[PDB]
Amino acid sequence: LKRTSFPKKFLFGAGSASYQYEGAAHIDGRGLSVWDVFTKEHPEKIADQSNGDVAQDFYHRYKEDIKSMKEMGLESFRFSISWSRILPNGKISGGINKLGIKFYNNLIDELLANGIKPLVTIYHWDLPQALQDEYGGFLSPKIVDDFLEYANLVFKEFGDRVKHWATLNEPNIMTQQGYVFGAHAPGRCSNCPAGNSGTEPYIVGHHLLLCHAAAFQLYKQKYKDDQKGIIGITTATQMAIPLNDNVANLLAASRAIDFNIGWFLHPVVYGEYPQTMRERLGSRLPKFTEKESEMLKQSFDFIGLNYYSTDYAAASSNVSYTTDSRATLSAIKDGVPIGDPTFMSWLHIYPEGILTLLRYVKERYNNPFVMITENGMADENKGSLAEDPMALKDNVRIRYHREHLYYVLEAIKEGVNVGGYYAWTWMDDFEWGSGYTPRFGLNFVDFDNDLKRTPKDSYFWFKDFLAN
Repeated sequence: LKRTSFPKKFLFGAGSASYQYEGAAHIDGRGLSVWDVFTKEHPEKIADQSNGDVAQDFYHRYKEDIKSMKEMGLESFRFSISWSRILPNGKISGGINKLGIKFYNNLIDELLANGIKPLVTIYHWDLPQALQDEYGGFLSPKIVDDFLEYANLVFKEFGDRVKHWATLNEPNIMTQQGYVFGAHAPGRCSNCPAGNSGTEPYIVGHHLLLCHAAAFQLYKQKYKDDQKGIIGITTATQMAIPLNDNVANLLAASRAIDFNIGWFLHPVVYGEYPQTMRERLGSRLPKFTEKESEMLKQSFDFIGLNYYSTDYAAASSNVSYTTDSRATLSAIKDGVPIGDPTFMSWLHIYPEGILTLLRYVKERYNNPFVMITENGMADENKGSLAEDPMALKDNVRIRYHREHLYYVLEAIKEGVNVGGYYAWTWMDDFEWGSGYTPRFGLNFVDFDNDLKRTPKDSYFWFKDFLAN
């Protein structure tokens, strides 16, 4: 495969998120996020009882990393802004942390100095704890005005240089894990000290979409004419295919797609929830005003798709999101995995499924401009480079990226409007509930050797790929 086989305007990048990368969590005026609290106060929910206090210390070492990015030939770099680093209490009334602004200014100036276009995710799950304490964060409509003022500050201070934005990253996972399974911050579920897995997800999702629409409309009306950038939304797009060709399994696949992918994509393309969510949930699903519906319809310049794997969907043989779809997912059919299993239980290697996703999005949503904002896989963390000499020989990762890009190039030949691909992830990082147990990086991070970065074989494959 060769980069010259892709459109010249197509963006090739690698991605990062604030809490997963930065460290310096309690220095330089940064306020607590719900993830500081979640990792510190629920270590039993983190596979290795770890946190993001230090991560890979990107906050201090970004200059060295960006040099390694330029050497690989990276076109774009995706990174997220820590709300609580710039606004310690989440509110403009709480004061703007100048050292936080300084850090993002330095990061951005460093990327552009090295010829790398920033793609900035405004919100990648690190909500200020002060907002969760004040009104339960995304459980309240008050989040929208606090999100608006945050988005406004971000556009005003960085938008002169930043020309590519995502409002949100994977609000579906953020809502599912945060408020259905309580496996992610803020750890609410219907075992959880508080929550309702049947009601709270649909409220949280509602307020996320209202935040998205308010940030989009603000960018359109106040900043787009001057700054000439673009703004979209990234969602998690695990694909579903029917277990078989039984009409019930065809509809189960449709219902799992509507409940996971369509949940946020339907409002942003058409201005309404998927009708199968309205049919199932009645009053548990909040209703958009005519105004809101107008603000949401085509509230994007692009849609970010985060594609890792596909499952089989079958029709389903104390209300919760989990059972609301009337569908069962599995990666196995007649005791045969959909693709090679990897360290992550939910990640089978099924590169065909990314074309299936891109075809579905094309046909369902009238071929909107999309980017793959995440795609990659993880090897198990087996310790230091000395403990794991084979960590660098990531032939499986190399195969994963190669076959997925083959199918993205197929997508382009079929007139799908895909214009970006961002690897997950630049360097081994903090992976939420999994802690540092999964290594997703093109770069190895030796957490026992002063966070030394060693390029994996995948780095050199991407170097060759981008050069030709």
